[PDB]
Amino acid sequence: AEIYRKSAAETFTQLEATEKGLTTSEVTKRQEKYGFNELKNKKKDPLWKLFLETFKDPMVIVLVIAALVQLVLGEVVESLIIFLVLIVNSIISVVQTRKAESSLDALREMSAPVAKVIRDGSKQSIHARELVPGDVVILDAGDFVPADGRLFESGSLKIDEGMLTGESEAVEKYIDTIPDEVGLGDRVNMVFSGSLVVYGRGMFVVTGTASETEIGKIAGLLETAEAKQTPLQRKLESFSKKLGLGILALCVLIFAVEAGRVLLGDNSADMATAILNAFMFAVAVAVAAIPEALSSIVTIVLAVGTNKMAKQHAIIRKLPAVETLGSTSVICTDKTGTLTQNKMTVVDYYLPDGTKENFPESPENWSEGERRLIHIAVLCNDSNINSEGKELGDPTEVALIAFSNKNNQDYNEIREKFIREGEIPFDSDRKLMSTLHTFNENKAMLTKGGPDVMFARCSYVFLDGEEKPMTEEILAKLKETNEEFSNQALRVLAYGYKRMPADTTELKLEDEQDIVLVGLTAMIDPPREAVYASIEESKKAGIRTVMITGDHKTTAQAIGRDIGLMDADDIALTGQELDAMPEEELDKKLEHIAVYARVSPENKIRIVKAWQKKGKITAMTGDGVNDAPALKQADIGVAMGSGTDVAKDSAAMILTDDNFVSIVDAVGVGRTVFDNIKKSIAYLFAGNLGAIIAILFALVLDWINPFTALQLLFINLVNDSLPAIALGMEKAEPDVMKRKPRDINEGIFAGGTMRAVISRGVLIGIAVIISQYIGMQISPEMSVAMAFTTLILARTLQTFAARSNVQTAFGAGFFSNKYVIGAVLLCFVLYGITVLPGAREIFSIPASFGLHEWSIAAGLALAAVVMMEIIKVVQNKFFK
Ligand code: BEF
Ligand SMILES: [Mg+2]
Repeated sequence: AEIYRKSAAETFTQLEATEKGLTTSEVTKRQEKYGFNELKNKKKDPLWKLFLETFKDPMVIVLVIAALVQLVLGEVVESLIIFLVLIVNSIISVVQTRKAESSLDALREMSAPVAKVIRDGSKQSIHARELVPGDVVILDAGDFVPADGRLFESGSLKIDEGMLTGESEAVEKYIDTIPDEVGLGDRVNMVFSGSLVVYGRGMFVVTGTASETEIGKIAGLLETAEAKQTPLQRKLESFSKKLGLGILALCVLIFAVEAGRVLLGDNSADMATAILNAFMFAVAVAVAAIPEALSSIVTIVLAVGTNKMAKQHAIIRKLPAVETLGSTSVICTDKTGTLTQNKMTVVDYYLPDGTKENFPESPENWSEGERRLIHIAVLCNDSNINSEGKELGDPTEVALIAFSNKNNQDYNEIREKFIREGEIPFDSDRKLMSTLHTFNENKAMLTKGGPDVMFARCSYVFLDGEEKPMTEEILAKLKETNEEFSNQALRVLAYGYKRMPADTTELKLEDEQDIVLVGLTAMIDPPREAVYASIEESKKAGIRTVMITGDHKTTAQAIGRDIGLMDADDIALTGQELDAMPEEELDKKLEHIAVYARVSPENKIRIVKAWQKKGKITAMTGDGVNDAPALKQADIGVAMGSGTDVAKDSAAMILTDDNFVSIVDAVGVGRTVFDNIKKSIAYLFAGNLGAIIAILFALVLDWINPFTALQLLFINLVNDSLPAIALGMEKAEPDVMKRKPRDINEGIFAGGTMRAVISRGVLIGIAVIISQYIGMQISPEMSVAMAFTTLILARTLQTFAARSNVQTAFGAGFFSNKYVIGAVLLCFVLYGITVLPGAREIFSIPASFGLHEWSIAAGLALAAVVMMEIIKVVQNKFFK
């Protein structure tokens, strides 16, 4: 807004509105051109496109044409089945992205209305929506801010810009003008919308309404709401086009060859018979070339995914998300509340006499001197622990009693022994807090402050008893330790019991001198106890890790060095450094960005977009509101358990236990799911190709096409639908974790699978053609039946040769997969239903079909899968 670069009273002139009062005519006029202070989602959601957008898929167009042709051919049944499964495949994909919509209601709940406003010179109160630039709004601690603006009177107020910066601590606000261009996190002279004023009073001008404000910027990034195609969807459509082209090639080929047979025929030939024969062949190939169960099967192999994840407290609302995490190569994480748990804890302490490397066990254990600081630090804090144990108060102050409760020392047993009734004033200047302390019969006035200012009024030191003041080795060692702790980016605090006043009625500002300081403590928001392994695990898995944070660069650069994200001598950049960097050099810097710091929401979505353009498919994990842009823009979003509902509803995956390990464990599952679908689709498609090779051979030899409609249909959507899922249920290979991330550009069958698909699909059709020849010698009706028996049995038995393209069924656990054998037996039954005397004529099986003919055809299908199994071992190929 550049207002923080501007002056205080100078801003009201450019707003041309008075700071004292806003007339009713100002409200009218300014509402007419700036509108209300409201956001409404601009989503038509007509669902007409969504119903039509399923016809954008080439797999569906061919089936519509085939079913329409099936209708005029008197083939009503086998056409209505196609219409059924087309509506099935449509209903899947429409509601797969209906729920993938950003909950702008969740962000609407932070509107925070009914804000005190000076209207017509009278102090009044109205909703947030009726606010417009130039108006004067009042802030008192405890209410939220209706909209962003610049404060022209600071009553020492501290606000919590958590939804912008990612830090939940109160930051002081200054009325003074900052004549400098700095970042978005350090807008000290102006406030923003949606933040809670933790402390102090204040007045401010509001530069903008709910539109073109910071939460409105986040809302725009969320309103784009365009998630890229998943690796599965991208690959599958890039192959669905190639698949659809084969149909309009083969239909033309059939319409041509059938016409070619009319020229050389004796007395020409029957013309309508040739045309109609071409049409029967055309529908027979169109139904066989498309695996119409592929959507109903891919959705179920994904049905396994988030179920395996639900046992680890990681929910997935959108199914296609699972496979995405497999192909991920760049993981971008949030610093506060994701790598950490937002809890403030102490890692090391400094006392004049005792500084053990590790904090000791229990107060009845160490017993080293008089723990004066341990006794006064629980008195100088203002944090409370409820019966629930939940956290309330300033986050820096809770670190005094949380670390105390960790060391077998209750937070009440020491706060009840000593009774303090202090003046507890504000910390506008010097960051001071006085109190009344009663020990034995003497008095004290404990006071806490920043180590750089609390030592300025310090006039005593003491180790192992009272040592009064000292000049050397005392004022130089405190700087040594405070500076080494600030080099570790540890928030250090100084606490001095100060027994300056005694039995006085009230503590005065003048008598805060002669301070006697006990000790210093270094608190920091520490990483999760489970994040350190998730980094070595991701690096050995081929995943580059990147931290995207909006906090200070010191803590952001310190965190991660211990974790190992960046190198031992790497450098981070600020959000200002990204506000001025264009896209030309950013992509050359994007490979050495390492870790960011003090970034804005738009900076997070920027990095995700840049990585996508780089060619790497990425993932985003964050917990607050300032991550929802990056989540919705990323391929998949992972929200934390304690994170706000904005990220929870704008993310595809939501883990609830804050266990970051489950992130890396997700990739291992991802690559597995895909690896199964690859070997599932293969199995389902090879059996399709074999059905085509058998049809085409009957056209070039002018035989009755070995299959009919409703027959191939039943094989595709009912018969093989079970073994495809069974192959989906296969076990994961231990070599999956080390393998480099699968590229987004390679095909589905890339990696040696394509050769396996063509091998198995050729063997199926070859056996089927032979069976049709035998039947053709017996009778034309027989050939159809024998060919169908061979197809429905060879695709069934193909599961054994299709469990793995690199290994045989024997030696890889023949009975290992209970689902594979279950499917082979169930498909034996699903074929037995064909020979029933009631359903024998609805499958075009003749009444003369005996067991000897079945012996022949089944021997052929058996020998076909036998061929496949011996073929698999023939070569050193298929290894990638
Ligand atoms: F809490 Be994160 F670092 F934005
Ligand atoms: Mg966070």
